[PDB]
Amino acid sequence: MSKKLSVQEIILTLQKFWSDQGCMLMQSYDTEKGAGTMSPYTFLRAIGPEPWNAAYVEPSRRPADGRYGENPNRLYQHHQFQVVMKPSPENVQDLYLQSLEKLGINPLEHDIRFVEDNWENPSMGCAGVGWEVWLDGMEISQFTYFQQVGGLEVDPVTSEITYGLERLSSYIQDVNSVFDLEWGDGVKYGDIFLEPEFENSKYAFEDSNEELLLMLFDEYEKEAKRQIKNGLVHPAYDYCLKCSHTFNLMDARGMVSVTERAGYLDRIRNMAKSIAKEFVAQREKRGFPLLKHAQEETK
Amino acid sequence: MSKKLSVQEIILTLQKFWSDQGCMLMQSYDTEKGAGTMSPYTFLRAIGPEPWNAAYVEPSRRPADGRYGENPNRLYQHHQFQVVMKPSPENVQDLYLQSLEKLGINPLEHDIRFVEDNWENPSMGCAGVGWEVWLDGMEISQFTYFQQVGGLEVDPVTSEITYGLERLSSYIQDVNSVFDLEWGDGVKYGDIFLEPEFENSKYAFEDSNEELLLMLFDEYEKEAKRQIKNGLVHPAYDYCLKCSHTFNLMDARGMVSVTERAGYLDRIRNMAKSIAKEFVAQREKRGFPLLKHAQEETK
Amino acid sequence: MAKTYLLEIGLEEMPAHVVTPSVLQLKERMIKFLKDARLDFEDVKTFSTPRRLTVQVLGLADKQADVKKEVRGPAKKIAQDADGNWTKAAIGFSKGQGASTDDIVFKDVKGTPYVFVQTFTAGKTAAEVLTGGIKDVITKMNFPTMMKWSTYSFKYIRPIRWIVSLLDDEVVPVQILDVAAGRVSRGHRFLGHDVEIATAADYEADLASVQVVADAAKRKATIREQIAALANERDWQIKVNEDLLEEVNNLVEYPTAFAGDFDTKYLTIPDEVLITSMRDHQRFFYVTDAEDNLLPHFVSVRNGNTDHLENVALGNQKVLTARLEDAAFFYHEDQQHSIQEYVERLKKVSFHDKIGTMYEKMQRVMIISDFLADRFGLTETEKNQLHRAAQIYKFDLVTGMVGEFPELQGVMGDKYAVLKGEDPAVGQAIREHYMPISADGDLPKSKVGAVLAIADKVDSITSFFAVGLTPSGSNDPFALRRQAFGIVRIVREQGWDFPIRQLEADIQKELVAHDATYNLDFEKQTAPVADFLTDRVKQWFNNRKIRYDIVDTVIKGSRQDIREMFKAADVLNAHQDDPQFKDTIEAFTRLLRITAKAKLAADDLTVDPSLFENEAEQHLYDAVLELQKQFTPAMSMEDRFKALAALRPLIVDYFEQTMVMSKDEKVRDNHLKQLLTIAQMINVMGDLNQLIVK
Amino acid sequence: MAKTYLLEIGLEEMPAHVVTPSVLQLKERMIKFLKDARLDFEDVKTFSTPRRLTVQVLGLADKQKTAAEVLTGGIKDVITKMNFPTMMKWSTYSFKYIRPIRWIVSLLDDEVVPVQILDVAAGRVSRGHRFLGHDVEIATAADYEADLASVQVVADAAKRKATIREQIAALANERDWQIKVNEDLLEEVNNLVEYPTAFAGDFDTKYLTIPDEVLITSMRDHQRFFYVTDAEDNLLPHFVSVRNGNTDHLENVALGNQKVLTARLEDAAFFYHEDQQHSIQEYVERLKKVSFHDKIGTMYEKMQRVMIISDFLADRFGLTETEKNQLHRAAQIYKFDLVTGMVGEFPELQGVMGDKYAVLKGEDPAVGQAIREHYMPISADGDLPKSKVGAVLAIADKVDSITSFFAVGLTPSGSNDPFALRRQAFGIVRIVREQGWDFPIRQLEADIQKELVAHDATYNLDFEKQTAPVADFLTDRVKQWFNNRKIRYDIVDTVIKGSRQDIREMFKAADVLNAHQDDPQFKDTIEAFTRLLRITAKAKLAADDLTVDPSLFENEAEQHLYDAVLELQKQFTPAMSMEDRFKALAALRPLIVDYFEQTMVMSKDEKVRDNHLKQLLTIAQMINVMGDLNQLIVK
Repeated sequence: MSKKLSVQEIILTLQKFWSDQGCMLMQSYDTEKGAGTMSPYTFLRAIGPEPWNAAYVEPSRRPADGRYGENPNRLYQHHQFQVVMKPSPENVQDLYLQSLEKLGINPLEHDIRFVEDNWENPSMGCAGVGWEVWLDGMEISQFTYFQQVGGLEVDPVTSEITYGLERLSSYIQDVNSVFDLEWGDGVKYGDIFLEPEFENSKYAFEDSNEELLLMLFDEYEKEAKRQIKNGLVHPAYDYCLKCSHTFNLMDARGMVSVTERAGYLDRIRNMAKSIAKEFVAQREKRGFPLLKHAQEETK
Repeated sequence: MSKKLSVQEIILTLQKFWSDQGCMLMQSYDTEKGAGTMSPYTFLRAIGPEPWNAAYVEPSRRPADGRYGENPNRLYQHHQFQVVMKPSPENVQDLYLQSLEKLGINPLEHDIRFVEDNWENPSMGCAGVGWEVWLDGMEISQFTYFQQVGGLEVDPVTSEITYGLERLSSYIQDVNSVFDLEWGDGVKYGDIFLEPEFENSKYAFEDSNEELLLMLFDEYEKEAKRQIKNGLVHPAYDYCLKCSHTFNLMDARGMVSVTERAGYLDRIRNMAKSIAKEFVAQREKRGFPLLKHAQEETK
Repeated sequence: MAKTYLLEIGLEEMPAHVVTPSVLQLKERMIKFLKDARLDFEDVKTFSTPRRLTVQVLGLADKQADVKKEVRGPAKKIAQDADGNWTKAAIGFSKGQGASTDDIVFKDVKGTPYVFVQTFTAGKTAAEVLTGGIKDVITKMNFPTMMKWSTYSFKYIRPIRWIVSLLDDEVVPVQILDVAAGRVSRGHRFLGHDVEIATAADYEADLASVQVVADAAKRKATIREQIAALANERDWQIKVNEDLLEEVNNLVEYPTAFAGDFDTKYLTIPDEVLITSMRDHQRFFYVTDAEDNLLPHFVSVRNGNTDHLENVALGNQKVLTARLEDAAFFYHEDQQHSIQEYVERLKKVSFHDKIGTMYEKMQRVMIISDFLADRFGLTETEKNQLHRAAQIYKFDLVTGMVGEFPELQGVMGDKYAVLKGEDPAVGQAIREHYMPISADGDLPKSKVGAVLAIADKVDSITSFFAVGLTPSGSNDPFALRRQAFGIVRIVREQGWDFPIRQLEADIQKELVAHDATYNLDFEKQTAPVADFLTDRVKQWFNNRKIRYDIVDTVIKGSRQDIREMFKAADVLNAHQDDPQFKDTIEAFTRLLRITAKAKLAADDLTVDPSLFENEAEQHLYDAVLELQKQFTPAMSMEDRFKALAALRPLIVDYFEQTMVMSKDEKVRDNHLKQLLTIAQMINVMGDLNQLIVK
Repeated sequence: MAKTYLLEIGLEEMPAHVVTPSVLQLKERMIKFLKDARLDFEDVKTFSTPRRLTVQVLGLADKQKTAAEVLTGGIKDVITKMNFPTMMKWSTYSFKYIRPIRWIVSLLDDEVVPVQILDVAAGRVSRGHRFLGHDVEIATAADYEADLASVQVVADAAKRKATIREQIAALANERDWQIKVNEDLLEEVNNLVEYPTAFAGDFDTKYLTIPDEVLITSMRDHQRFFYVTDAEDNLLPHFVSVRNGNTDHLENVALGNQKVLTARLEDAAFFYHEDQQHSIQEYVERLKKVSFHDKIGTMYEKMQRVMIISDFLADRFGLTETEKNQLHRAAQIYKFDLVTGMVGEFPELQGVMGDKYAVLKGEDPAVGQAIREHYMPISADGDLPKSKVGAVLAIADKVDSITSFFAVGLTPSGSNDPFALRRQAFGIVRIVREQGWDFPIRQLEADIQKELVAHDATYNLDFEKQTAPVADFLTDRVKQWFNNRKIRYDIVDTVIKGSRQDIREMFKAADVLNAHQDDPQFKDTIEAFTRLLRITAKAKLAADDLTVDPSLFENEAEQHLYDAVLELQKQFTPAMSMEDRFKALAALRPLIVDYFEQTMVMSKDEKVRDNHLKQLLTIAQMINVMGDLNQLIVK
């Protein structure tokens, strides 16, 4: 009988395929987020006219999804695989099929469906249209054309594929729990991340300091606005990501009413919109090197 | 002429080779740091009797090294490739040589020096003994047996290899500037990181909010100690990393005299020592799962 | 010749809920083109796959309708002389039209023979009109969703991948921005491949080779056939929903129905939860038995063949069993907590900012429901059970079943209250205060549930207009129109006296009595509710074929009672024929039009007999007095109508003899009092001036 | 039998500057073992490469018990019990070593002597060169070096260093260069390779615009290259190193090293032309932020204090007007260069760059010489300033440092000297000996405090309460200097326990007493002086009225000893060499001995006894210049 592919091998295969498809192997951004959309390689890079082809793994910390290690598919931290291509090639679905076949999955022996899902992230002002790709009834991918990122119209169009690595690994390894997942060289995902899952769950639910979260968010927003005032895009964006994560922890603590949830979203949305303003202004202020390189690569 | 390896290819070749030696390919930890040694896959996992074999890339932000993007070897953030193997195998130097051979580096064609550097990081209480690997007069690696991490006697002993991706790439790609690097698919490192360099330089030097930094450090320390008090290791360690980066930002801003620098390092040392204590206590609270399953894997 | 055109736009995969309307719109756009481009054809068959939209035009007449213009000229006596020759005028009229005298035909017009020169001004051929119409057809389409490609921002359902445009075997070349149109179609993403098409008719056939069924009818027929085959093979009684079949039909291209099993332990959980999970979320067809009992099996369809079927079945089993384990945990944890916990936690859930929390909503609805049982005439037990339900009816919102399945609200409340040793009728009332589910949907089968739903939705609408959250013509963020529609439906189905005229005072009044935290401008804000509710009743009446004028008559009543309008409308839509009825309507229209311009105080209508000039005034006054001695809100509508109407000879003799528009102010005022009393009595039924007499 | 045993420990690569003593320790241990295990041998040769330490015992007798078992028991401990500056925890073991142990060769002429340490047992298989070479069997204990020569390793450290030196001479003679090799640099290089091949690279002539100090610092200190000069000592744009390889692709390695060095040199050129930008006053004002230490304050006010000290030292020491003005100017500006990026990249080059920059700005070069020299000496055996101004500047700097750092309670300890204050005091003493000045370490407390009260009283609470222990710290450094020169402990405890506490007096008295200690007429003199001091210590007189009355004299030896004392005080003066002082004092020993023989001081008359004690205490005070001579033991 065959050996199932470890998380190690799955990630390597995806990275190799996308490298063969002109993607760049960037690193997960060193800040706490909730999805791979919030890395600047996804978020900031999708706006402006500069082309961008990237692929990277990304830890997604969603405080509300932590389950103390009982529920083996919904976790405080999972791993997504973000592929972001700009402009989107018209053969993108062909490449996605080639990649899933490279994982040793023949569509002839399995059922694959593209189910329409109107992708939105309101806090970041990100809008996108695409499918949730279901394999044998289980959602394994989120495949989206971006339309309005940070409130701005996307020109050219950006494709993104978000693989849920935990669900994909559990499927290919045909395991019913993520804690039996072979990460690499046979080492169990449970034996590594079982303690982090429980510890982060207890922190996010029954131990975090409420006023600390409030003051931290407000000060982070003040600082992000200050950086926008002078024009420091990346530090302000980091402070915005920290603001969003603090908001997520507040919602998991039971601190944000539904009322002020919209207000916090408004503040974060304006933060992202102003960041987009400053970023595009500075990039057009620098003559757009990636356009020059696209001209060089075509010739 | 033969092709020099892009940054992409360098990372892939190293990861694949060390995977051939049973290392685990983790992802960069999602927090702002100054070196990959402070990532929990190196720091927290190297203590206790539990085996751990990992290799991962890590972005390191060093504010004091920000040069506004003119000096092409000193950067606000450079990237290391961390190899961390515990217990250390006796062929560690052989595997290091083999890795250099896989990087397109013939030892027969080059001069390599192991110049002893007793590596020390006082803030986290990390102590180690080893070499700076110099290539053709150029320091390219940090190769160290760890002895005292977080004030604790290290058992088993953890070997570490730190590849300096910026200098290593600049040598391998035979470029005279780090921004002239073929990163991946022919795209220059400058084309991406030129703006982050200038923006973070101004953030660390002429734009950061001082009283904000003070309050951030004090609140992070309060919260990290509170989290250790209940016994939530990883969130408290994250707050400790936030304290360390906060100290780096202040010290690069020009606020910390030699006096108060030592006090900050003492506080961070106490934080890291307590974090390590609680982590080892909790792993002993769990029967050391990595030991059970790795010994099961050997047979 | 009559040609066959084939146009398929093959796309990325489309959502089912728009695949059929999209192809229907494509038909409509093509038809609009063909008529405006004056084309005739035999038929248009449609084909839809989740990846392509196709029309097939059989028998296309090869030309746009040529302008065969028939222009008349001089008469035959003037166009031709005695010798029969063409006069020069018969030459000039033909020469101007671009013809000769040969093309002249004599056609009779009202007994005079005129020349006619049919000038065949030819029209257009297929290719060029096709080019223009393809462009304009593509531009206009509208969809729930939006699209964007690289440098070509344009909103669409799905990105366009390939285009096939074939004229029997001839290629219609037309390129869209970068994507050309060719004779190449794409088969199944998994089993098939691209393929060329020879003729426009062959389209369907060729897809059958690459194993794609373009015919939607054939796909559904085969799907249902295999479902029935499995039902008869495993002795199952599958109950299939049709909307689910719509989704599945518009989600696949080559079907293979299959069944999986799951563990019998999941039968411990409610069948409603099982059906909701499978049907609504995993899109499975639950299996019942002969006795209609639910079996632990499910059926779905793969967009594939019968290869490795069990592996797909196992994947679906894994997903379903995961959801089912989640459901079992939610079920058995919701059972652990007592009801008081949910009731108290309901205080935190704010129903809205300026309104307050849902707990306060339960308090207000509790008072409203008790008052409704009072006015409606309900029993002691019915009132006590209703009070308990209104105490607890919204608890199920803070259960894990509602956290996972928002649809199952109310139903779970019934389940748990029955489980928690509560009254099953109370739980059913909790279940029923959500009804109706739509405009076309079920209504509560019980009086307690009906009263609860009415009180809840009344509180909702009153509060939402008390905070100024009035919906606009096309925007209703809270579906409050549906709540009012349900109010009307429940009241009609139950038939209760429900005047929206005094409910303001009732609600405020009782809030003053019990809890005055909801008591400031809440009857000033129920006055526009008195201005509301009328449009919803009118909308239902226009749904029930009723003449707009009958509506506007029964509506403009002073009482503003819903049931009173129901019965009066039933009476008046019933009389379309009574002989002495039309005269009554005409007289009443005249009277009401005359009374509309009376400027007297409508609180001082005491009639002075000393201001009478004739005797018909006295007889009408006596009739008015003896009718007022009976006329009260305490008579059925036809009694009032008949009593008022029957004295029309008196009314006609009054207007014939007594002239009402008097140049003496007090005399005219007396006439206006005697008439405005009758106008007030009539306006109970409403404004009969909205009757058209024919 | 006179057989030969062979013991090689093969390790991971070790720090160069300690490889040689370690193998020397091993030689010592092996020899000590053989003596302690009562074995005979002819020789013990050592071999050292950065990966192995080897001993070869030539002429080893074959019995004490037989050789094999004695070696089995002892060799394990011989390897383990060796000592290092650093020791390391290996894989799972707390076993600490300089580098983890990889292979062990223990051969008795052809016999395998098994002696097993950790994961690695002992066998006859050695490892060749890490790049060019392979593993190899070892046949006989004599063949070892030869066999290694096959696998391209030069085991003999002496022969390897000679090989590098010969290649150095070849390159120096081929391109007409003057390569100047440093000996610790060559020691490092020899213990960094196992098969050497010297090579040379070039660099761009534009960088020759800069001073040689930066270039030599870069090459020697960081890249460990040998700067190239010509006969006229002009620096040539070339560097030399040694590759751990053969002459395969030497050009490419040389080009890579050229690239690296050129990177460092461009950084240095940028630092130079960036430090040139500002004027001197700007640096002086910016120095106000630079704290000299936490509890002391800034470096600028420290410079002011040193300026006042230098003015006073020029006054007291007797310098010409030009020298005094230059000293004042230097003390004004000597520390400005401490705030530069040039020193930020080159910590070694601090101070000297100040000389170059200030001289560049058209100032007086003598000031630059003092600026260069106020760091001198650079080590314990380092060089001393060649100019008066630099010596005075360094002394004043270290005086302020020690006074303040003892005002903060940071007196250095036995193994911890965080601020090199012991070295600073040692340098002060060395400079004073080279120059010879009257130096009261007794009253410097009052001088420093007094003068800070006079000018700037912010540094004035407990700062001479902590300056009294400094005088004995300087004294301890002088005593250690004497014990470095082997001087008898009693001479030490005499010149040390002096009342004057003057440096020059201590040095001169010690030199005189180390000279005259071999004369026969010395012991009697010492006895007389000791006796005198013993009698004089308990006198109850005010030491301000010690006038000796000749009328209270009983015999004539009292009268004439009093006359001799008077004429000695009329000649004994502060401007007298120590040898003359001692000769004159010693010459009176017959007088003192016949005085005590004749005159009994223990007198039954008080006033006469007081007069005699005056006559004795005058000589006692004269003696205490030399110190406490009661602390000389003569036998």
